[PDB]
Amino acid sequence: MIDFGTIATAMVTPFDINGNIDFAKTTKLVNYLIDNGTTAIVVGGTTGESPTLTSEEKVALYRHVVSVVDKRVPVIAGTGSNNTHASIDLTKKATEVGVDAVMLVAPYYNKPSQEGMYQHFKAIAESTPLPVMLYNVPGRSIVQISVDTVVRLSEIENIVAIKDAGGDVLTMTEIIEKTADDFAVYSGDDGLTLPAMAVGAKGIVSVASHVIGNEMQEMIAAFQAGEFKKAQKLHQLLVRVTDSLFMAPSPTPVKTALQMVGLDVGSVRLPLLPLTEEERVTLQSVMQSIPR
Amino acid sequence: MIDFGTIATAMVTPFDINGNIDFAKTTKLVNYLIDNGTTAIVVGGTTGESPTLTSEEKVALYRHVVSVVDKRVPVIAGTGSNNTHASIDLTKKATEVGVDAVMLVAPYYNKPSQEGMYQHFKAIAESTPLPVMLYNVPGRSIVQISVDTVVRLSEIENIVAIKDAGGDVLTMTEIIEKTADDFAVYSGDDGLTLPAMAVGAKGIVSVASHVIGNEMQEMIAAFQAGEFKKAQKLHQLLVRVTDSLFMAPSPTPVKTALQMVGLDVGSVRLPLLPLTEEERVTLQSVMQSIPR
Amino acid sequence: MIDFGTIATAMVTPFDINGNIDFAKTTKLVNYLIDNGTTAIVVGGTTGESPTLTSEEKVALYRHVVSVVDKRVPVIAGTGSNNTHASIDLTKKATEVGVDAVMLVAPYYNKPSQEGMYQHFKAIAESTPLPVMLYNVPGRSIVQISVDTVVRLSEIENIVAIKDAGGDVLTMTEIIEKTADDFAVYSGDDGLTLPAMAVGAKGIVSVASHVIGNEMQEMIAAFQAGEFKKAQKLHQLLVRVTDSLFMAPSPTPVKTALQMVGLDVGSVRLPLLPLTEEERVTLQSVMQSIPR
Amino acid sequence: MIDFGTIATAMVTPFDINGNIDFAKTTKLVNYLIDNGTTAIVVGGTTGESPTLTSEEKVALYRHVVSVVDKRVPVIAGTGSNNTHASIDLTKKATEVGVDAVMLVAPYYNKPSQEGMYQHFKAIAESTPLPVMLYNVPGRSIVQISVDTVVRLSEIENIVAIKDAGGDVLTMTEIIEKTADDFAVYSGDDGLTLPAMAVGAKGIVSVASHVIGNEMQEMIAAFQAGEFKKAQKLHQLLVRVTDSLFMAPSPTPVKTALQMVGLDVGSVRLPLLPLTEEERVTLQSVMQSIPR
Ligand SMILES: [K+]
Ligand SMILES: [K+]
Ligand SMILES: [K+]
Ligand SMILES: [K+]
Ligand SMILES: [K+]
Ligand SMILES: [K+]
Ligand SMILES: [K+]
Ligand SMILES: [K+]
Ligand SMILES: [K+]
Ligand SMILES: [K+]
Repeated sequence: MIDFGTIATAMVTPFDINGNIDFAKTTKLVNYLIDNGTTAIVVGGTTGESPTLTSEEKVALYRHVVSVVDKRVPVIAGTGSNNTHASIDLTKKATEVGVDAVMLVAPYYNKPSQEGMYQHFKAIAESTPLPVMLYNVPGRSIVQISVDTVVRLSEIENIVAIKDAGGDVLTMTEIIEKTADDFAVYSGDDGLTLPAMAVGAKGIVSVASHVIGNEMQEMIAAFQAGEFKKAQKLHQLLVRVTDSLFMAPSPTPVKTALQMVGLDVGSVRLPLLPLTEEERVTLQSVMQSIPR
Repeated sequence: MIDFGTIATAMVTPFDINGNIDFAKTTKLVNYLIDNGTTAIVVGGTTGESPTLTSEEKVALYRHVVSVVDKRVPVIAGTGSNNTHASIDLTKKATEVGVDAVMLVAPYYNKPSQEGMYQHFKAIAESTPLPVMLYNVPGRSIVQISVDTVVRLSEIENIVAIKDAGGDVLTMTEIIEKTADDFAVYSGDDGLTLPAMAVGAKGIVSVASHVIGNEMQEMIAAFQAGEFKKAQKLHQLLVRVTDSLFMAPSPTPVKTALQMVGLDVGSVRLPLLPLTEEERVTLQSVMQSIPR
Repeated sequence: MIDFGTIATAMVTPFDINGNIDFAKTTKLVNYLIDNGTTAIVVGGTTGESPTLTSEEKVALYRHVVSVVDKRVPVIAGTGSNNTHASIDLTKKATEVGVDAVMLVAPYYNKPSQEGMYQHFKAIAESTPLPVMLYNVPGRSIVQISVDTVVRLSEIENIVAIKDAGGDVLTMTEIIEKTADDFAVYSGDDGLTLPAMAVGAKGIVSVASHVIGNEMQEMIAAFQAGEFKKAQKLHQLLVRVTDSLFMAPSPTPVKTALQMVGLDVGSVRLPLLPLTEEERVTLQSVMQSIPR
Repeated sequence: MIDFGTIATAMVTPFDINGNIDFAKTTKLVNYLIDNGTTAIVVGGTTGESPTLTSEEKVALYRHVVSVVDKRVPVIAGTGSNNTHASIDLTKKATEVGVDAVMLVAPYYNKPSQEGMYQHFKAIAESTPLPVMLYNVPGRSIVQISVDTVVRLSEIENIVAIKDAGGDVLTMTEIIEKTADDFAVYSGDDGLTLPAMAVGAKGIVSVASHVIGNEMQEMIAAFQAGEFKKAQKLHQLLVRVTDSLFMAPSPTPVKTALQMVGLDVGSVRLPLLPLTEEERVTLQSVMQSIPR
């Protein structure tokens, strides 16, 4: 059974001066993340600007990240879209470049039913030998993957985990309860890392871990240790930093924050825009205020 | 200035037994719609299963529809996606096969800002000489195109209309109020056709027109002639029929309904599924209620 | 059958400098409304600050308004609360003072079921021979009176109308459709007056009628005569003025706007507060922009 | 500083066969709760059917509960309504019969502003020497007490705690962080007890404690000890049991569940109704699944 650990990072996709994938910067980022508390990498997900990457770009990115990582942590590719046939095709291509797992989001835009999603996820999982992590995100796809649908899917051999960004730890609770011990529930919301783990989440699929991954591992350890005050103080930092990263559409703030701390990863592709000057000043003040 | 008329139909994409585009069934559907009150055709939009069509399929479909239509009504291509660069590419390709206008939806999944959407739509609109219709649909894209953003976009020469599927006639009111006379607001919700036209909407971008186009035409003629009683009775039918078409994910019910009235357009692509027998019989009862 | 006409006004309760009911100012307000397009008066409703009036003050207000109105327009008393027994008591008292009907709100705070609300409204309607208007207001009570529940209640002889502030003209449509001709549906949102009447609503229960009652009747007459450009212009005005009246908690804005047009009706009781200076400037600009 | 402990209970109000307060059943219930993990009693709150109790009933109920409790745990009276003047009156009356604190809910129905609520709570608190617990319940009152408003109120000497039923452990996090050590945040939802405590909440104001108080006590002891496996096991039970208690309008399910385990506390007052036989069977099957 594959182990993504406590912090899977939803990695940004660095771009060069012309807006193309910057593989040199990607190498720097991957090595930084692994040395700063990242236990698995999600490549080409939402935070990696999957919507504006071509299929060819996605596969080149998956391949480069796999190569650099060199089996140090699991690499999860965001191959799932709202098109089942296309999702199968991309999943096959990611498998061919040696990723360890795939992330499959609830189809966005077309608003599928519970059974539609079941057949969607079932069809993609059957097409690959790789482990599958589901991704519930009604904040982006509108639909929810119901507890019962998640449970049914968990009975499929290679569907091993879920990123639950539904913002609701009570639905998380029920998923945790009604699925087997070898099915893992991750938070998809940085701010909920602590309370999600309190109810049985294995960890977090993170955006904030780009800049405070060490602090996050420290919080998780402290909680697991029973050091509630220590964990709570770091939780307060995590909430504050997370919030500053979502005042403009992600991933634009986290890319700018990385640049502020000496890891330039370029800008973003339309329809996303760079930060305004006012937005930048606000973010920098937050970044400067992180205890060092 | 292009005139889309009172009923633009969000056309389904007919498929054969194996899910491929059925060009012969498409020919029959196009002729049927034009003979049943459709004044413009939207090709390859949400109702046309845009998420599961490839770019090459879309273009092949636009080309075919252009041929069959033979300039009888305007042909609007659903070229907008959540990727600006890709949207410019597909818009160019549609222009080259002789479509008359393009539909650009608010980017789904990546949750752009108002300014992001402004630059997105501006970039696409400047890439083509064709008229552009905006498409507001928060129920699928999460984001709303704000009234102010729409007003700004209306000042761009070839941005001439908006399909507002926000379900709110008061926001439509304000758009109608704050834009020039040569900028048209369409309802994107069949049920709201009558009340939207009461506050100044030009017409409807319709799904229900696949099965009650003539009744809708009659209702609009009644309202425009001040015959409010006559319109209200047809309005009650339209609301009833429309609701029955969205009890399962669209466009599956309207495709099933078309088969019931002798126009087979096949089924749907995953992640969408055929109606269950329970769903079919529920739909059939409402279809049967249409006065003949 | 009782006829509330096209504009029932949710009348504010004038208070003197000590926060007590001002009887002279109430008389002035009543005569003003009757001379400015009001066809029925709702006394002691939400807009009349029912929550902060004592039981004794409510009945005194009912008494005074009945005596001043002198059968010129119907007087509707807001006797319903979230307590059925109390609602019966207050309804009987209002009946004895000689009001013409009672308004019964969906119970707030305690979140009753559909069947609970059915029994609530049935028990109150039972206690009086007077006509009863239901008041659906999920924006204050959270719960909705379902279409099916309204239809059942409409079958009770003296339940003759509903004020629907659900903000949904399509649920209104269904109520209009499924109830008898002698059961009236009123909009409970000033902005929706035009679109609601377009789908068969009899009129509006209004707040904006305190300040633009003539313009509202002008709009309704223009619509009914098929003068759509005129109606749409007045509609745009109604929407804009209405919105300005709800930027701070009602009824505080409309009380201030009355004073701006020379009807001082005093201030409000806690937990409501006077408008801030910023708020007063904002409202004043909207009020002085009304074309008269 | 008053200490409400980890499990305050929102006590139901027992009624006799005529729907009047049953004082003997109240005595039985109070003693039961105290022997089953309850550390503070909230009297005459929402769960105690405050909307349908007269002021005279409330005061008699407070007085009796004060008598039976005999200083073993704090008695908190639900004196706050949506009328500030009335809330001061009832607060005085509760103070006079010897309660230990009062609970003040966000005004429902009239939708006050943040500053309105600030002045409301400030004025009531000023009127009594007793400690005050605020009650945030947007699910019943619509409005929220913002974090900022809660922080400002926490600076008032006798405002010492908040029951937060907003359902959001991240707003709780911020309140906890920004208020002094002597200001306590309680979850207002049973299911959130564990995740709320994980971020620094003192405890829960509970409904489920009527039936599984001992289980919740063991859950909290396990959690505070850092035995998360057992805490998570009991958390799962708490969530399950709690959900079943809100499938019909509370408090009707918890009263019925109490009757099912031999503590008959009677029925409910209109607009609330007894459970149907179907609702009763559904509740019974969940209650019967509680381990004994
Ligand atoms: K599995
Ligand atoms: K599990
Ligand atoms: K234009
Ligand atoms: K216009
Ligand atoms: K205009
Ligand atoms: K009736
Ligand atoms: K009717
Ligand atoms: K009817
Ligand atoms: K304090
Ligand atoms: K604190």
